[PDB]
Amino acid sequence: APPAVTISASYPGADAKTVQDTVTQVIEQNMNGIDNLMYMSSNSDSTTVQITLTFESGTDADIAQVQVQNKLQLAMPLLPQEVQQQGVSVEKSSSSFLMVVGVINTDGTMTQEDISDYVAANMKDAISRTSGVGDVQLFGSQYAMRIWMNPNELNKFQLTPVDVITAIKAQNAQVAAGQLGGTPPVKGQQLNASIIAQTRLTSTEEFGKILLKVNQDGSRVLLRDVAKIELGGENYDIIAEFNGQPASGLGIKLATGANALDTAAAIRAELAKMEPFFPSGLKIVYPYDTQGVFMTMVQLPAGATQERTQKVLNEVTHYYLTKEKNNVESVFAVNGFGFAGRGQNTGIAFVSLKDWADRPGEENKVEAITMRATRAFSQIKDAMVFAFNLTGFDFELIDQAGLGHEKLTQARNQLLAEAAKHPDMLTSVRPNGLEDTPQFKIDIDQEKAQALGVSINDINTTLGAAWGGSYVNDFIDRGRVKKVYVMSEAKYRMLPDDIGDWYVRAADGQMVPFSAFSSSRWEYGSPRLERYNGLPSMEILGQAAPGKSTGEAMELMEQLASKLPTGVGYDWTGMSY
Amino acid sequence: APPAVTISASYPGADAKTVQDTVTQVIEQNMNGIDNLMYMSSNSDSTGTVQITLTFESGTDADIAQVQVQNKLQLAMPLLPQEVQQQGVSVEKSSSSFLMVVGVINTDGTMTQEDISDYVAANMKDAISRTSGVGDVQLFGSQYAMRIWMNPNELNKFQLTPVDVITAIKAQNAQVAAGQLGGTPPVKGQQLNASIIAQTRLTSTEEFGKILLKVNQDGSRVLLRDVAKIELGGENYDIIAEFNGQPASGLGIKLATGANALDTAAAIRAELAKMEPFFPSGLKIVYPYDTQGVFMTMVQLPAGATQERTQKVLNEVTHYYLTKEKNNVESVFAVNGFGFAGRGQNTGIAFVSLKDWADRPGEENKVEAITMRATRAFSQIKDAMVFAFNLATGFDFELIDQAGLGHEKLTQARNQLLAEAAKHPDMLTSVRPNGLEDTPQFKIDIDQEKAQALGVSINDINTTLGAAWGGSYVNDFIDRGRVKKVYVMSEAKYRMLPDDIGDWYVRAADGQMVPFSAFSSSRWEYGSPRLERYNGLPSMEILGQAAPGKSTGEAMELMEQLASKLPTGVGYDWTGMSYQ
Amino acid sequence: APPAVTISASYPGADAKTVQDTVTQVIEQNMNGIDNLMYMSSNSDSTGTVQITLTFESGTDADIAQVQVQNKLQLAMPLLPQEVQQQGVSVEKSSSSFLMVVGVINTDGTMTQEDISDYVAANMKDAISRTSGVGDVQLFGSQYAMRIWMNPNELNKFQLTPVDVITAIKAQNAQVAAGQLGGTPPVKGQQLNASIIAQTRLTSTEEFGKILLKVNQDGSRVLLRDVAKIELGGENYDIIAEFNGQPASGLGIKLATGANALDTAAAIRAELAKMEPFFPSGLKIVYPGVFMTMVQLPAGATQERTQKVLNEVTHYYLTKEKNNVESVFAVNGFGFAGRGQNTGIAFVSLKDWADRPGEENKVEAITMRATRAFSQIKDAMVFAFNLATGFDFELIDQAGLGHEKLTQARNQLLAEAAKHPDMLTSVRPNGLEDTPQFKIDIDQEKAQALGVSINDINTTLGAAWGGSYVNDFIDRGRVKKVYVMSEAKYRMLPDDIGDWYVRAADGQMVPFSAFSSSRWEYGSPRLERYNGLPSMEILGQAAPGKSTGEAMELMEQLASKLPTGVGYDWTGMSY
Amino acid sequence: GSDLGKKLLEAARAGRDDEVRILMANGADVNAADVVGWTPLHLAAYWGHLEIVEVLLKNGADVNAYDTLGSTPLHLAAHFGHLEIVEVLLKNGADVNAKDDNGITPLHLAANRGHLEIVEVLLKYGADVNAQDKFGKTAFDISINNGNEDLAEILQ
Ligand SMILES: CCNc1cc2oc3c/c(=[NH+]\CC)c(C)cc-3c(-c3ccccc3C(=O)OCC)c2cc1C
Repeated sequence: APPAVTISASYPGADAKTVQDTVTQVIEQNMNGIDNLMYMSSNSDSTTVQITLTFESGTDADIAQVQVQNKLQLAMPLLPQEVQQQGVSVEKSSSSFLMVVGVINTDGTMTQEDISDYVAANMKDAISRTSGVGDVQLFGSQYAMRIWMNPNELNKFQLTPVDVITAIKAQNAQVAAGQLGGTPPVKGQQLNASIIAQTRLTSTEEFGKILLKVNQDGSRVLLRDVAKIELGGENYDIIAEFNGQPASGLGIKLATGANALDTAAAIRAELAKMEPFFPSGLKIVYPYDTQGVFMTMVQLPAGATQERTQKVLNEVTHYYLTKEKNNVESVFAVNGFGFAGRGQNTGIAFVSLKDWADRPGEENKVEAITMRATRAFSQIKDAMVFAFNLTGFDFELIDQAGLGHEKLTQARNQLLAEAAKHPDMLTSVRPNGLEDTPQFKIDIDQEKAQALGVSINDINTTLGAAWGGSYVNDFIDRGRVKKVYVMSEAKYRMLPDDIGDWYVRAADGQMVPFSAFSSSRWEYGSPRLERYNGLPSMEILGQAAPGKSTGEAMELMEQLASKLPTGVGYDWTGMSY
Repeated sequence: APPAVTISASYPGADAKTVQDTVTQVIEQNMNGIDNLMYMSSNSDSTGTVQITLTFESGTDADIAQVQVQNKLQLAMPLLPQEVQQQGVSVEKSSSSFLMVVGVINTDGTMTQEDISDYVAANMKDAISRTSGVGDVQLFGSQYAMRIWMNPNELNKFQLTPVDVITAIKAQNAQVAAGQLGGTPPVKGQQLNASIIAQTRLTSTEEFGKILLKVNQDGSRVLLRDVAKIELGGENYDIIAEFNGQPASGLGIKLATGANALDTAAAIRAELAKMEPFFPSGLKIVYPYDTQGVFMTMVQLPAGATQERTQKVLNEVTHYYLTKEKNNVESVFAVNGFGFAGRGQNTGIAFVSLKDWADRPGEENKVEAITMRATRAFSQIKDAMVFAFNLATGFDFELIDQAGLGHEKLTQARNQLLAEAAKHPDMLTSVRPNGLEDTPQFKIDIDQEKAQALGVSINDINTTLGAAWGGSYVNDFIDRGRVKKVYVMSEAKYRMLPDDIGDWYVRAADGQMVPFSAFSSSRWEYGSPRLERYNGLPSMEILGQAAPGKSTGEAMELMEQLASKLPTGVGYDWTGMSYQ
Repeated sequence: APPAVTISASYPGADAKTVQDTVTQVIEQNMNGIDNLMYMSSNSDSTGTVQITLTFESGTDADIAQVQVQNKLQLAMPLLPQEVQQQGVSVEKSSSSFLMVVGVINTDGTMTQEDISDYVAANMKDAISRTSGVGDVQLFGSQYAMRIWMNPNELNKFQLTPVDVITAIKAQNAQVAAGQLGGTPPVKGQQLNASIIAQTRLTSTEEFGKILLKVNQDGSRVLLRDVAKIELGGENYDIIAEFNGQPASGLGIKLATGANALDTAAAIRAELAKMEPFFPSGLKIVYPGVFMTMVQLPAGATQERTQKVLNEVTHYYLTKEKNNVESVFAVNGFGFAGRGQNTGIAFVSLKDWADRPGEENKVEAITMRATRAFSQIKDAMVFAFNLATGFDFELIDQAGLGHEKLTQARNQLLAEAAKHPDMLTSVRPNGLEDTPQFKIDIDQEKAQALGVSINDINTTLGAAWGGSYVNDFIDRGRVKKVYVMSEAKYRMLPDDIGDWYVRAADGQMVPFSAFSSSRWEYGSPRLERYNGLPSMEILGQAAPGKSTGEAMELMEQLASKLPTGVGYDWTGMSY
Repeated sequence: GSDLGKKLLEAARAGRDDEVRILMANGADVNAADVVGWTPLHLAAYWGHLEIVEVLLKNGADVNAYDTLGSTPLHLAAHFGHLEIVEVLLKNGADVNAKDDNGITPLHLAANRGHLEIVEVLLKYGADVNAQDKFGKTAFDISINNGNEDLAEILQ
C-alpha cells in the first residue's frame, strides 16, 4: 500500500462549515515542508474532521507521522480553544479493522450505556498502548458528568448557562495551595505539611450541591434546582448490539507496518489480564477476526434519525439471525458508525460465520452468503444496504477559482447528468459524499441586543451550551479523569419553538427571551464538506461498463470534465492514480 | 555546505529588542541536548521578525535534526506571546539560497501587484509548499487581509477606541457552534433533525462595513465604516516585486536539505501545470531564475532608509541591466523589501537571467565579466551598497558579549576592533560589520500614576498604541472560500508624525476620553534594528578578506591578536567558512 | 538493559493528588500509539512533581521512542494546566547515568547556593553543553529569579491582595509591541521611519520596588517595595546542596550516544580550565571510588532537621575517616524513592585506592563502620552503602477502589508476607506512607454573601503559600523568571492563615478565617501508578537457600487472596 | 408524507421535469410537505427550477404554502434571485405581503440581498414598502444599512 497518516479533531456542537473554516482550512494551510506527500483529502461533518495525508509508496510511515504531528503542533494555537481541549489525534494506520472486541453482560445487570463506560474507563487505554495498535474506535462513549439544564427553572432564578458554567469552574476545581512550613522556611520550623484546598468533584450528589446563588431573602439556589444531574455519555451517537443484546466494544486497526498476527495475540494477552476483575456478568466476545467473516454497511439518506437507522439495522441483524442461522455464528451491529465516517444516518454490522467445516457446499461460503444477503437487502427503502468481504474508479471534482459549495454542486450535478447519457461506458457514476439538508438559520439582531444590553458572548454561549453542549472541565469518577458537560435536557432542545424559551440576563439584571433579539428561517447546507489538496472538492465514484476497460471510461470522464463551468477542475485519486 | 535548521517567528509591530527578549531568548535557552550541533546564530529585527539558524555536522540526518530542534522549540511555545503563536512559528530544513524563482505577471495589466500577490498566495503558494523537496517558500508580496484602516478623529467623535473596534470585530465576525434541533440524546419519537446555523465568518468589505459599534442614546447608528476605511489589502506592505519594470509577484523556492534539485524543479513545473488552466485572464507565469546563465544583485541601504529610497536604487539597477546590458540580459526580477539576509525596508534584490549561451559570444559577455561591470558601475551609486555576483577566501568573525556588557558597549568594542584592523592593509582587506547600525527610535513613557488617577487601564493604553501604530491581527474571515487574516490599523495619514500620538484617545472607567498626551511623555533615543546573537549571547558578525596573497590562517591569526586587546567581557569565535 | 524514556513535569505549589488528577492521568491517557512499549509507571508527589517512565522492548531505538513519546505529550499540552506548561515538560531518555559530575563552590563564604547556581547558569553551562561529546547537562540549581516576598500586614493595611500585586507586575514588567512612526504602507514622501518603544522589561530589584500598586486618596503612593521584600533568589528552594559543609552548585553532564567518554572527559576538563582564570573571587571547581549515605527522617520532618543530620554525616566522614574520605557532597530534599523536606543523600568521595592500604580502609569496611556509628542517631534512618536476589511487585487497583482501600490491601499482603519468613524476607513498600495534611474548605455560601470572589481566594492562597510564576524579566541581558510568594514567616503555621485578607466586590477586606474552616487529615505525599492504574510498588527477596522464582509463586499466592478489585503484575528485573 | 409524496419532494428538488410530470399523473399530492413544511413549490422556488414551479401550479399547488416558520415559496424565490419564478408565482396569486414568523416579507429578503429587478416586480404587484419586520425595519432601512444607494433610489 501507500501509507496514510490521518489527523482527527473535534468541535462539540459545530456544523460542517464552522468545522471546516476554523479547523480544517487552518490545519491544511500548515501541512507543508513534509516529505513525500502524494495528496491530501479531508472531511468536515455536522457532527468532526478527518484529514488523510497519503504518502509515496516506499515512505517510512514513522517519519510521515512525526513530520505531520510536528506541523500540527505548530498549527495548534491557531485552532479554537474548544477543539484543542478535545485533543487531536494523529494516527498511522490501515483504514480497515484488524478485529473487534465485543463486550456484553450475560446477567443483564448493565445497560449499553454502563458497558461502554466500563470499556472506556478500564480497557481502551491498555489496548491502545499495545504495540501494533494503530487506531482504536470505541463503540459507545465514556461517561461524563452530564448537567442537563432546565430553561424554565434557569429563568425563574434569573440565571443562564453562563452562570452554570462559571459555577462549575469555581466549585469543581483542583487547587494548588502550597504547604505549611514550605521552602524557603523560617529558622526553627518543626512542621511541614501539604495544604489541600478544593479537589475535583466525584459524584452527582456533589455536582448537585454546587451553589449558584443566594437570593435576597436568604434561600439557596443549587445546581440540582436548575438541572438534572446524571452520569451519561460524552456523546450519545454510537450504540451497539451483539446478537440483538446491548453491547459495547473496540474496533482495532493495525498500525502501518505492524504484524497482524502478533498484534492480535498481544491484544488477547492484555484482555486475559483484565477478565479476573470484571463486574459480575461482563464477558468478552470476539465477533470479527481477520474466508471467515464479512461486514454489512448501512447508509441512510442524510437527515435520517438514529431511530430510523436502528430500524434498518434490526432487519439486517434479523435476516442473519433467522434466514442465515446455520451459517452465521454472530452479528455485531453499530448504529451511528459507518465504514466511511460517523453520524446519525449510518451504521455497520460485522458478521462472523460458524466453523468452515459446518458450512459444507459452495452455496454456504462467504461469497454466496454476501451476494444472497445484498440481493435480500436491495428490497429496503431509502437505504443503501450492502454486504461485502475484504475495482472501477475514483474522481475528485475540484473548485479551482473560489466558486463556492452551491456552485460546485451544480457542476457536480451537470457532470453526473452527462455521465448517465453513456450507459455503454459508465455505470453507477455516484457521488461518494452527501447531499445538502434543511438546517435552521438564526440571526442575532446586534441592534436589539445592544439596545437591551445583552452581551453577544452571553447569547452565543447560551445558544451553544443549550443546543450543542459544552465541555466545561474535568472531574474524577471512581479515580479516573473524565469530562463535565453542560447541555439542555432533551425536551427543551427538540423543536424550533423551544428557542424562545431560553432567557439571557441583560446588564441591568432583566431576563430577555431569545425571541426578542433573534429571527430564524430554514435554508439548505452541507453536512459533509470535502477537500482535496487544499481546495473544495467532491468525490465521484464509478465503474467501467461491461466489456469496456478502466482507461476508456476514465478517458470519457476526462472529456466530460473539460466541458464543465469555468473554474472547475479535476484529479484522480486512490485506485485511479 | 553543512545542514541547517531554521526557526522563524513573527511578531507584528515589534521592535528588535522586544522581539529578542520576548521570543528569541526564550527559544534559544531551550536549544541544547540537540545532537551534532556545530553552532547557533540568530537575528531579531525591528520588522518584528526572528530567524534562529541552527547549523549541524556534515552527514547529520536533516529529518532528525529538524525533529530535535522542534522538540526543543515546543518547550518554549507556551511562553511566547500569544501574538507570535498565532502567526505560526515555522521550522524548516532548507539550503540558505534559492533553487528557482517562479514569477507572475499580468499581460493585460488588469491586476495590480497587490492583486497578483493575493492570487499567488491563495491559489498557488500552498500547493507548491506541500510539494516534496520544497524546503522553504517565500512569497514576494503578501496575501490579502481585511484591512480596517481606523481614523482617530471619527473614533473620538463617538467615544470609541480601537479596543472597542477590536471587541466589535470579535463579536460580529464570529463563527459559532450552535448545535442542533433533535440532537442526541433525543426525546424518543423525534422526527426533526437539523443543524443550528448562527453567525458565520464575514466574507466581504461590505459585511465589515456594517458591523455595529454602538447605538447612540438618540437612536442613530455608528457602523465600522463610519470610523474606518475598509478594504482588502496585504497582511503587510513591506515586499514589492517587479518583472522587467512591470508589476509582479512570485515565489522564491529553496530546496530541502538533501533533496534532488532536478526532480523538485520537475514537480514544481508539474504542480504549476495543474494551476494554469484556471487563471484569471491576463495572468502568466514567468521564469526569471533557474539553477551559468543567471546571477543576483544585492542592494542594501543603511538602516532608517525608506521604501521609496530603496526603490530608486532598484530602479537605477534595473535601468543598468535593461539599457546598458540589453544584448545579454533576458529578464530582471527585482524585489524591494526582501534581500539576502532576511527582510527590511532598506534592502532589495534582483534576480537576473541572461539569454541563450549561444547568443552571447565573447568573454566580456559571460556571467563574470557582466557581474564585474555591473558591480563596477554600481559602485558609484551613493548611499547604497550594491553589488552583482553569481552564487571564497575571507573569514567569518563573531564578536561576542560574554559579561552582560550590553549592546552599546559591544558596539564600542566592535569599532575599536574595526579601526585597529584599518591599520593593517598588508594582512586585512575590508573588515566590515555584517549587520546594521543603530537608528533613531521614539521612546514613549506611560505615566502609571496619571493613568491610575484618570482611571485608564494599561491594557487599553497599550492595545490602543500597538493597534494604531503597529496593527493587530484580530481574527480570521473568509475571502472567496479561503481563510485569511483581519487586521486593524490606523490609516497611514494619522500615524506618520510624532504629533499624531496626541490625536489618539483612550476611554477611562468613568466614560471620559483621555488623549495619549495626558498620560505620556516621549523623547528620541537610539537603538538597534538588527540585534544579533551567537550561541545564545549577544554578538556582532564581522566579515573580512585576507589581503592579496596571505593565507586565511594568517589573516585569522591577526584578528585573534587584535581581539586580545579588547575590553574585558568581550570574547570572540569563528563561524561559517572559518570554523573548520 | 531495556531502553526507557522519562516524562518530567512540574506544578509548583501543588500537592500529590492535584498533580496526579490534573497532569499525570491526562498524560497517561495520551500515551497510546507508541511502538514497542512494555510497561509504563509514574509517581505524583507533594513537591509538585511527576515522573512518568515508559519502558520499551530490548533493541528498540531509544531515539525513535523519545520522539513518539514526545509528540504525544505535545499534542496533550493544551489539556494540562497553564502553570504546568509554563514550567516546561521535558521528555528525555533516562537510560544512562552521569558521565561526570562537576561541583562548583565558593571558599570565601561570600556566595549562597542561589548565587553560585546563577553564575553557573549564565557563564559555564552553555559552553560546557557545547563541548565535544556532551549531551544533556543538568544544573544543580536554577538561574536567579526575581523574588517578590509579600507581607500580608502591609498588604491589608493598604487594602490590597496578592491578586493586585500580580496584576501590577504583569502591567509594569511588560514589553509589548508598539509599532512605528511612518511604517508601511506610508503616505508617499514620508521621511521619518522610527520604531516606537514603549515599556520594556524591568532589570533590577530597584525597578520592581518602584512598581506602583495604587495611589491613596490623600495623594501618597503605595509601591511594591512598601508591601514586599524584593531580592534576586532561586526558582525553588526544595533542595540544598553542600560540598563539605560549604554552599554548592554543579553540573550533571551526560554523554551523547556515539561519542567517547575518555576524550569527552578531557574535552570538558580542558573547557573548565579555560573558564578558571575568568571566575570571580574564590570560586572553585571540584570533581566527585564513590559510595553513598542515605538519610530519612519521619513524616512531617523539615529541611532544617534533615540538614542537622546531613551535617553530622558530613562531619563523621571529615573527622573519623579523614584518612579515607576526600569529600561529602550533600543533597537535602532528594534520595532513593524520595523527594521532600525529610529526605537526603550524601555522596562520599574517597581518596585513591593506593592511599587506603589494608582491608580496614576499603569501601566495605568503611561503610559497615559508618552504619554502626549512625544507628545511634535519634529520629533518623541513616544507611551507608555502595552500589541480585530480589523481586519487584506491583499491587494494582483494578476496579477504581481508591487509595485508602489500596493501602488496606497492601497491608493485608504485607502482614501475610511476614508469616512466611522462611521463604520471604524484607517484604516492604518501595514507596512512602500517608502523612498529616492541612485540609481547608472554602465556604461557598459565606464567600458569596460577602461578595468575595473564589478566584481571588484561590489566587491569594496559592500565590502566598505555594508561590506563583507571574512572568519574565531581564537580568543583565538574560531572560529569567519572576515569582511572587509570601515571605516565609507569614506562611508557616495554621494561625498564619487568618493574617491573609481578600478584597470583596464592595471594597472591604475580609480575613481568611471568615469564610474557611480547617482540619488535619491524612493523605499520600507520593501516589504511584502502573500501566495507567493506581499502584503500590512492593519489594522483597527470597530467604536463605531459596531461588527467587519460588518466592514469586508465594507472593502471587497471597496476592490472589486480596480484596476483590486488587490485582498485581511483575515489573523491573522480574519481568 | 406518503411514498409518491416523497418521490415528488425529492424530484422537485433535483429538477427532474419528466419525473414530476409522471408523478402528477399518478395522483401525487401537490401539497406534500416534508418535516420542515416544504411543499415541492418551496423546493422548486428555492433551487430555481422554473418549469416545475409552473407545472406544480398548473396541477393546483398552494402558491401560499407556509413552512413551519411562516415562510412561503415567494419568500424563497425573492431571497435567492429567481426573477422569472417571482413573476410566475405573483401571476398565480402569491401573497405579495406574506409575513413569516419574524415579520419578514419577500421585499425585505429581495432588498437585503440587493436583487433589484425582483424588488420592482414585487412593488409592481402591490408590495407594502412601509412593511416592518419584528425589529421595526423597512426595506429602506435595509438599503441604508447595506450602503446600497441604487435600491434606496428605487425605494424613493
Ligand atoms: C557527587 C554528587 N553527585 C550528585 C549530585 C547531585 O546534585 C543535585 C543537586 C540539585 N540541586 C541543588 C540545588 C538537584 C536538583 C539534583 C541533583 C542531582 C540529581 C540529578 C538528577 C536526578 C537525581 C539526582 C539526585 O539527587 O540523586 C538521587 C539518586 C545529583 C546527582 C548526583 C549523582
